[PDB]
This record gives sequence, structure tokens and C-alpha cells, in this order.
Amino acid sequence: GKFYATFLIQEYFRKFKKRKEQG
Amino acid sequence: DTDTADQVMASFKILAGDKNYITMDELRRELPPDQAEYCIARMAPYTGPDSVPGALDYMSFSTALYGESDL
Repeated sequence: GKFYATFLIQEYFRKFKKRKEQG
Repeated sequence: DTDTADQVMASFKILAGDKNYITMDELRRELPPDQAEYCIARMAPYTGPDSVPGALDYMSFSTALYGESDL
């Protein structure tokens, strides 16, 4: 649903930060 | 594939309803003003076979976000 889609967006942004900190 | 951009894209597509463009206020209703405003500004003028007013191309956001300056 709309809430699940947004959840995925936030998770991507969230994990993206960590990914960048790693390489 | 091993990312979550492809997933977000599919979810966005479903969010708007098989539309490559989404309403500015609709995404602002889903995403927080901070992210929503950034998304709105990062989006591109719809562009397609039908001028959708109040709605802009979301694919441009994912494209802009896809290109890293250190990857």
C-alpha cells in the first residue's frame, strides 16, 4: 500500500547513507 | 537487483497507479514535506503523450538520485 511504498523509500535512503559510509 | 531503487520505482509506479508521473500534492501527502519538496524540485516536467497538470515525472528523481558523484 501507500504506507509500504513510503516505508521502502525511507529504508532505501536509510541504508543508502550507510552504504556510502562503507563504499 | 541488489539495491532498493528498482523496488522503490515499482512501488512508486503502483503509488501513482501505473503512471510515470505523480501529483505533487499526492507525493507530499505520502512523503514528509522535507523529502517531498526535494522530490518535487528534483522531478522533471512530466513529458509524455498527455500533459498531466499538477503532476510531474517521478522517474527523473530516481534518475537524478541514481547518478552518484563518487560511484
